[PDB]
Amino acid sequence: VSKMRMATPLLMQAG
Amino acid sequence: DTRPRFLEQVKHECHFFNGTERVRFLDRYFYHQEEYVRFDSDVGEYRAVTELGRPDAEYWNSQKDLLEQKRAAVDTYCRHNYGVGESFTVQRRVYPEVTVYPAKTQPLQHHNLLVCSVNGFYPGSIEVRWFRNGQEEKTGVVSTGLIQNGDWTFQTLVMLETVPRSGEVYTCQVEHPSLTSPLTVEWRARSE
Amino acid sequence: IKEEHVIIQAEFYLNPDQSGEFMFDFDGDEIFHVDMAKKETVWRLEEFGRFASFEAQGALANIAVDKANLEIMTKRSNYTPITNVPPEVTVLTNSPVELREPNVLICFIDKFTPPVVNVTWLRNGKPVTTGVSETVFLPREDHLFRKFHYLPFLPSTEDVYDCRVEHWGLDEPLLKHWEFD
Repeated sequence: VSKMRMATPLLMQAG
Repeated sequence: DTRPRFLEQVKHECHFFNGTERVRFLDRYFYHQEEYVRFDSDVGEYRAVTELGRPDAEYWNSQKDLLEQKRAAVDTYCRHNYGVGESFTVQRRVYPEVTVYPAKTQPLQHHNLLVCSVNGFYPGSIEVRWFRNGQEEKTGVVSTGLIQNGDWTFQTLVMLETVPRSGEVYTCQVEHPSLTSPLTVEWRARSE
Repeated sequence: IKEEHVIIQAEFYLNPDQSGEFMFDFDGDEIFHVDMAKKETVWRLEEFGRFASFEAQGALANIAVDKANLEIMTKRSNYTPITNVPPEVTVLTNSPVELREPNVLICFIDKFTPPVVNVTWLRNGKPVTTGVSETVFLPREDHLFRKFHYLPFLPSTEDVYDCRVEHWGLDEPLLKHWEFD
């Protein structure tokens, strides 16, 4: 089987 | 529970044109329903959709490797996942089942609704046509449109307003990517 | 020319409920979601998992980033809460009804937010759970949600059915009725 790839959300800048 | 609620959504979107010849990737960020920042592969960097997204677009765009990775998503993510899923999604074909019945039991010469119920098909694109004695009815057709059942099948109900009379044969004709030729189901006009 | 297909990986995180969701959508149907409690991939149709795999554990790190981003935006927005959008509810059968021949009632819950509902099937006013199933919250292009609930049943002249939906945008529970004829 082949693997579905996951997109990653970016962490926003806090402060 | 009356406590206020706060919702964050992220949608990583892959839009495919002409197979996978042209692909558009969208990295989209939402607060409740309001998109505030996005990456569009057609633009090539993050852009603030609202003013609340300005700090994130500026920060993320400053990270060079991060931007190159998102710019390659059309290949490493979109095209890859299309390839992995193609066999059971893009290529999924399931036959429609077609049932025809009059909506009410009437003697002939009285107005009636002939129902063409089309069920269980995949994909959603379908053409349903009504015919009377081989002539297409372009009037009096009432349709629900496409109904998604949530389980990778669709249904649609297409009704025809008519006055059934002796000798008439009404035909519901269905064209669908699962079919090599139109599927037809007849109702010969009859009392009750 | 118009697009042929769209695949969306949709995620959400909701405070203060602390509810997260991670799913893939193809042309409006759910390919799979990750069970957040059991940390496992749930293919919408079992056959899908004979062609594809997905590492469920990575979805939980995504949701944690989603949670962290939500808390930032909550503060950034000066704690502006969501506006409840009550759902439209429709009940249909998946197949033409034949008396005493098995069928399925579908409760279609559409165009609502936040993604939190209570759904009950009622047969002659009594809750029914035998064989019921349901989807997770599906994304809409307007960024509201859809959801489906299902009830296998044996059509008859003697029973009536309601889908009862509770949602914070409703003043009262919404019942959507179905009976033969």
